[PDB]
Amino acid sequence: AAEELSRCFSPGVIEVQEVQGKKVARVANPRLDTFSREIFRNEKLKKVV
Amino acid sequence: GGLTCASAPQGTLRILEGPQQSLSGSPLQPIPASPPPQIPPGLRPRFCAFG
Repeated sequence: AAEELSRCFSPGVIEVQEVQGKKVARVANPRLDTFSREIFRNEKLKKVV
Repeated sequence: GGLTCASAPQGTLRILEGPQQSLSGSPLQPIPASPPPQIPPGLRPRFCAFG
């Protein structure tokens, strides 16, 4: 779900690191974001961000 | 020695020339249906924010 999150934003904004075997999404650079509000179409991650 | 009326004909034949029907195949169109408009592959964003 970290990758689906990283695709609902301008691509540089959510940098998906690999802290453990699992993948964590982190907000690397908020400034690159264009307001496209494409998370709000996800219906499961509009509650997370 | 003249011409006289003879016996009435017993039947009539009417001839016409006719060809026949082929199988129904119903080949509607070369490239058929209304083919849908669609996505160019990959595309990519052609615009970025400032900063």
